[PDB]
Amino acid sequence: ISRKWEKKNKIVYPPQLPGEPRRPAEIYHCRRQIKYSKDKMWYLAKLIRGMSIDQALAQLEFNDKKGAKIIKEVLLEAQDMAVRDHNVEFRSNLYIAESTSGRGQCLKRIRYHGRGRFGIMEKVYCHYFVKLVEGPPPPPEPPKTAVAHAKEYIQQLRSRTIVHTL
Amino acid sequence: VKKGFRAAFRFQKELERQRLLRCPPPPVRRSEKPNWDYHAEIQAFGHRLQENFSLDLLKTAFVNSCYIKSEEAKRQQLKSNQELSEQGTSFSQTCLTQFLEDEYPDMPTEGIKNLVDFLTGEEVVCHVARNLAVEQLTLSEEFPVPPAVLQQTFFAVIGALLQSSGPERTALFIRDFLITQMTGKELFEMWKIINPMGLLVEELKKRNVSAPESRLTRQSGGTTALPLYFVGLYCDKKLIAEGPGETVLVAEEEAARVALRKLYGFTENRRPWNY
Amino acid sequence: TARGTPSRFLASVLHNGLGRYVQQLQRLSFSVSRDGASSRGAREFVEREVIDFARRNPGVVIYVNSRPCCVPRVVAEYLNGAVREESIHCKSVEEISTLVQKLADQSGLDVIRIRKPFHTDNPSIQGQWHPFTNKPTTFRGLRPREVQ
Amino acid sequence: FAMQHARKAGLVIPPEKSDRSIHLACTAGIFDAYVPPEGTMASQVSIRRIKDYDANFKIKDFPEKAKDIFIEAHLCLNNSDHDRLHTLVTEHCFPDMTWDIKYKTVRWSFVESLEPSHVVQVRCSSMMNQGNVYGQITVRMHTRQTLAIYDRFGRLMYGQEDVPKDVLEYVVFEKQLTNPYGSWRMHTKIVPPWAPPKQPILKTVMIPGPQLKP
Amino acid sequence: SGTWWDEHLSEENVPFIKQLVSDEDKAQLASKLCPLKDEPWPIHPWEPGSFRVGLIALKLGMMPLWTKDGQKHVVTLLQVQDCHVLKYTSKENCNGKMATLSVGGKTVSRFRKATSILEFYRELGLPPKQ
Amino acid sequence: SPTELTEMRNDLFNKEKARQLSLTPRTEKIEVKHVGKTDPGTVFVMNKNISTPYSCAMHLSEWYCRKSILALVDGQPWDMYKPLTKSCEIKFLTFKDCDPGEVNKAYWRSCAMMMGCVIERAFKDEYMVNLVRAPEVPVISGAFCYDVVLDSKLDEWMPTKENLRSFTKDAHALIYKDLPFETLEVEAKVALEIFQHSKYKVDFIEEKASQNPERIVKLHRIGDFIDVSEGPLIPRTSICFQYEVSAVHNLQPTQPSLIRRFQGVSLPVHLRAHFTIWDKLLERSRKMVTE
Amino acid sequence: AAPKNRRTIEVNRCRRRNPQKLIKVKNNIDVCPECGHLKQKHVLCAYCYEKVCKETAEIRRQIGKQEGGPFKAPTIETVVLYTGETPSEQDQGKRIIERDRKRPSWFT
Amino acid sequence: ISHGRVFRRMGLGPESRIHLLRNLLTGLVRHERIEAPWARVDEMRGYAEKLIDYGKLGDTNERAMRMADFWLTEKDLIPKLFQVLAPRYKDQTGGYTRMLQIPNRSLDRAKMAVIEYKGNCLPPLPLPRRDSHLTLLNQLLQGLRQDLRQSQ
RNA sequence: ACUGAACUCCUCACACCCAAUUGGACCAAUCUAUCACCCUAUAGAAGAACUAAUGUUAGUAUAAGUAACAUGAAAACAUUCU
Ligand SMILES: [Mg+2]
Ligand SMILES: [Mg+2]
Ligand SMILES: [Mg+2]
Ligand SMILES: [Mg+2]
Ligand SMILES: [Mg+2]
Ligand SMILES: [Mg+2]
Ligand SMILES: [Mg+2]
Ligand SMILES: [Mg+2]
Ligand SMILES: [Mg+2]
Ligand SMILES: [Mg+2]
Ligand SMILES: [Mg+2]
Ligand SMILES: [Mg+2]
Ligand SMILES: [Mg+2]
Ligand SMILES: [Zn+2]
Repeated sequence: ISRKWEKKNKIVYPPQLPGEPRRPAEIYHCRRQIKYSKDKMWYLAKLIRGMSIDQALAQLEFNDKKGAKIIKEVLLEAQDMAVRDHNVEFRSNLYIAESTSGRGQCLKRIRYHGRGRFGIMEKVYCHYFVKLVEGPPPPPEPPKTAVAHAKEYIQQLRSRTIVHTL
Repeated sequence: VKKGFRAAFRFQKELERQRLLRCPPPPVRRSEKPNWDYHAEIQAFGHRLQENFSLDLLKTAFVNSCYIKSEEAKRQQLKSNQELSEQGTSFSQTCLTQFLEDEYPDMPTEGIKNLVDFLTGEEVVCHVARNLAVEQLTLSEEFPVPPAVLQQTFFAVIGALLQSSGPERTALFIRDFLITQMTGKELFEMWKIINPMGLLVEELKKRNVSAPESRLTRQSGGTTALPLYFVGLYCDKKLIAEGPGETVLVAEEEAARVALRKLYGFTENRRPWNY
Repeated sequence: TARGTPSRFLASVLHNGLGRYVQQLQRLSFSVSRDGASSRGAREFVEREVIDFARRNPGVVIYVNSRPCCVPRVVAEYLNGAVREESIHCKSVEEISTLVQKLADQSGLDVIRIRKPFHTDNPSIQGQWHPFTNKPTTFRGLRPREVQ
Repeated sequence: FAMQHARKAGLVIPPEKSDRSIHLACTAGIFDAYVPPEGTMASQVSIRRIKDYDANFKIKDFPEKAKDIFIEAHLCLNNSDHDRLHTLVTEHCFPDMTWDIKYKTVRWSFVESLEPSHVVQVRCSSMMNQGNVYGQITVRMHTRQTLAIYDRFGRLMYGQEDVPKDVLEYVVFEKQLTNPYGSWRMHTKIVPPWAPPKQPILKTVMIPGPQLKP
Repeated sequence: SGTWWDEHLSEENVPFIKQLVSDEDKAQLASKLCPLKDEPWPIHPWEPGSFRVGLIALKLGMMPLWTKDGQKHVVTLLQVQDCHVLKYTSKENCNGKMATLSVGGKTVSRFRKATSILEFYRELGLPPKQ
Repeated sequence: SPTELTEMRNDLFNKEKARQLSLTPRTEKIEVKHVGKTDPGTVFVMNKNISTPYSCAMHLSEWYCRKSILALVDGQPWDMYKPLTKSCEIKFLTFKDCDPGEVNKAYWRSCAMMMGCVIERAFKDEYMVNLVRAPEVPVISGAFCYDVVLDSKLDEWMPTKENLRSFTKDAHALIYKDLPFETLEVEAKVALEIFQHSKYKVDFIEEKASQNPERIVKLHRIGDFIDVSEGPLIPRTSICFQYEVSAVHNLQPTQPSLIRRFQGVSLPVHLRAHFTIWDKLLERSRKMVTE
Repeated sequence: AAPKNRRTIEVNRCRRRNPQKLIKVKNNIDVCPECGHLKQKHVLCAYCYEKVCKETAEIRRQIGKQEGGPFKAPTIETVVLYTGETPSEQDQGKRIIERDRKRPSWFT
Repeated sequence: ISHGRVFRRMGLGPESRIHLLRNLLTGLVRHERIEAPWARVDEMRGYAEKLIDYGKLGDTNERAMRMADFWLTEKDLIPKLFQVLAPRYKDQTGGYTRMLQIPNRSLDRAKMAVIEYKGNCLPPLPLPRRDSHLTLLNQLLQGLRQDLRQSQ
């Protein structure tokens, strides 16, 4: 097995100078051996990635699913964690950056089919990972406009050159 | 475990290689790295670029004033290179201006000196010196060394070379190396300009001719999003330059640039530098 | 493979051709040992040719470690700092001499595919071709089928 | 709930009886706290009782080593040298000193000492402590120091390294006399109420009220 | 976000919105009853090969029919509520085989419509259509 | 120059506020208690001159930060970016409450504020502007007004529809930048030195200084533009969704001092309007206000 | 029927990542003024609904012990009474039940 | 295909659908409140409406007596029906019940809805209240109402 | 007259394009003998090398998150109802 995700919180950056950019404090948290399929909550992870936490609390708790109850209790327990012993000023002015899922220690059993044949039934356990970062969330990159289309094509016609020649 | 340790040995070399690529350490001076002798390196370096003179003049050039501050600081807890760099950059400026104006009498003193300031700049001089291993011999406080400090050490070597060999050998050195970097870039790549047609009409009045007029000679794709115009500048119904461009304005200023090159004699088809 | 390997346009280090030529090999660092049967080629090479190699090339600097090593190595860095190590394990003195000679000959840039076998700094004389080089103009500057 | 859960779970065990006993190096708590003001015979007996266990013992020079141990023990917190701090600091004083500083560094410089550190009283243990005895000393300290704690990401939690500020503390030391290798080590602080509070934290906080159910 | 009109107003104001908007529709329809009092376009008589604009109606059911000979004929009903004209084109902005007009169906609520389509009806003068 | 005059005001406003938070001590603390039907019992340990109610709401939940427009400090409104200077009771309120009238009045002043900003910045640059104030009107007025006086050469001329549409798209651009209302408490001697030129702002400041016993007056800045307001204002510009000028009218003492006054209508994002109900509100605002 | 080639990961990845298989974010949430938490618009406040449900169960507990068994439902109205209240002249004829608590403000 | 069909399917036939519905409103009449799936109660509304509508006729109507005798098997609420619920709405004609959606059930995540007769005795639910009239939009709508009243 | 090859010529280097089958020049990893000592040399020995047997064992994908499975209803969760 591997448990590096807990060790990611143990790092300590050196002291920062007065005249330098304020760093956004990151923080990690996860839950282990949940009873839910890896690909199922990965949809939920695809929803929340790229928004605010309190706005994210609204979506999943109304989402009629079992995983949401499992990945909400990991969220606000990371919220009060980050403020109590990681020096986070606002419990709301932060944004999740990396939310993923992964397989866990599975368990194999037998399902009884007809005519004596057997089917190996795999029970699914998973590990859910979440990363938090302070500051407001970044805005979504809007679709590239016609000016971006035009300039990129003119840059292509300007960047090209003769080939197989002097 | 299956027997054998040869495979496990080379695997550790592969592990540390990946650990190097993942989290490489910061770079350091070659003096800090092993297999280094100071006196033998400047001597071997002097033979590389074909120069021979006293080590007292060499060491005084490579030594900076900043390292002396850290040297005496660590001593509590010798000779700078200001004079050598001063005479070095002084002779370089006069010598570069000499060969350039002898080859191009039409270039004015303003633009010809900006080119000399560019070749003697930081990005050009340090790039030549970085690719000549001057960074390994120079010693300072912080690493990577600043460009201004490395620039001072380069001209300091020119100063020590001037005092020992002479102007003719120092002339051959700065002439050969620096001009070869100038071969690539044309005039208005390093020497940017504003109002080229305004400067053109100013120069043409010095040369005693009339005010030219810009006229599109050929056209293509005008209404299309890819306009194309061949603008030519004529005076007394006689042409001097023709310049393409996106729009009429881009073709006009380009045609003004084309005349400025041939007026000062910096055409791409001019006589290369002899040796 | 060309596509799997990177590539480059041909170029020399700071235009070493026009001006005074400089041997672009900066340093050689030999790693030999007082023992190990594989080091017979390197040690005998150190005896005979490394002396004459230094007399032939005063510019290049040479270092020899002479420490315990199961395999001898030879490290070579150039003016640009490009380090290139090659294994001289179980090699004859004649091969090592030709190997060190070509190392002295080559420059400090990684051996990869070349996009083309030459490089021209001023390729254009008489003006490079544009579509309007080989066609005439029109009286009064008129496009086809245009009155004024 | 430990005994009740052991009953209901069924993890019955006998009492752990063994010839071995857990040997300590510091008594938990204190014997007598000096009630400070708003600003004796037992002391001399406790002083000379320490001399009966170690005749080569002085009082006039103790405040010197007390301040010497003070600045170097806190310099070890900056360097995070736990090995030296353990031999210089008791096992009751270690958690309260080194627990909350996890996930953060610390900076502590000593400017000077306005007033000299002065012994306040000396107290001593009885014989009924695992067949051992432990003495204690109290020392007032009035100096000026700087404090600046940076979190995991290197931003100051509070305090500035440049400005010092006056401070008053009543340090408590203790030593194991049964063995000879025992040495004086910081034990606890009296932290009286009448003393003023330290500087607040630049960051703002809240509290969650009583979570009222339906 | 996305919301609707009925959310953010009081219960006493909802009937005010209903009767006012309905009276606006009746006022717009009542004004456009007589186009002759306004300016009409030039009228021309029918010629061979010409055509006539159709219309839109509303089917409300079916019923039977009988003739003078007693023979039965099933027949539908098609009702026309408002059916106003909406646009005119030339056979040369359209560049088609023939010029085109536009015709509307029945009036519906002005609330469930698009802004670009709604302002088109405002300058037109009539209420929206199906 | 009118442009250099604007940066001159902004510089002095930076001089004034810099004196304020530099004068107040450092590491100050105050215990502000929360009051309201929602989440009572909480008390926040906040700063005296750098903390704000918007920061307090962000500790609690961003849902209030998006919904909070003002706050009640001991029974009187408060601007979301103005720092509370003592321990007190705090309660945030929104548009949908039992008595949101004070929030509307702040919006009435807010929408009345930057209407004066865009019109006097839009000016056709040689013309001058000698704006007077943003007159206070009740909620039943149906439109926010802003009085102004103008040169005499264009006295007979009134702005056309295309001139109105120009101001609307400009105002739509201002809100898109999400300008926050930076407020400040200043002295009458200070505020008169900012608006020493425009006489109509001079005597308006003496009027406020006369109404105030201590003569202290509050000030609100719209980016480069600055203006006085009687009551608090909304936190951000972006929360007003649709915003446009209705008409213009010009009041009988015209020749001694022309009284022009524009008129518009708008509403927040929390309750957006439909095209139809929005249209009947336009022709309501196009009419004249009696006052 | 049976497969014939292993579905690659890139085509498997594209199938499960298309927008319809993903859940659609909804801008249809607002704060409940009564409880302070969130609630869908067409749905009632879950907190206050649980408050009403559990209290009504306790009122159902009260009439149960009073009636004392099944098939004891009377044929008259009923009115709840809390501490600090007496029967009014209107509900004097209506059935009344005692209860030990304070009058909630949300309840009329 | 289905077009214009007002009824929907509940379970294992006509025998099943009304019988479980019958047990549902049978419990509604005694509690005057019930929580249940949305589609089930959506059908029960029309049944409860016609039930009390004919309950106004009184116990003298032998027809309605046999009907309520069938609808209710406990037999105790039928006297309660004619004597309590019918006088409760003898003046009120239509719209007897209020129906709002509630959150889903715990385990199966099925949509649920609550029913209750108006003027009930037990405490009400937190219904969705319309926004206050003191809002600016309501005041603007209140504004021109006087303008039109002043003009006309 | 042109286009046009691993044919031919040209600068340099050449043992470096046939199935089965035969002969040769080298060699990975391993143990031992002896050197060596950030991993190698000279010899011998062998359970001495796997892109393939509807191969064996184990792990994980594809089919697929598909086929398939489940709790009569109400509520005080006491009881009542189908
Ligand atoms: Mg299988
Ligand atoms: Mg069914
Ligand atoms: Mg050959
Ligand atoms: Mg064959
Ligand atoms: Mg080998
Ligand atoms: Mg084998
Ligand atoms: Mg294998
Ligand atoms: Mg098979
Ligand atoms: Mg097959
Ligand atoms: Mg196989
Ligand atoms: Mg399928
Ligand atoms: Mg099925
Ligand atoms: Mg079944
Ligand atoms: Zn609520």
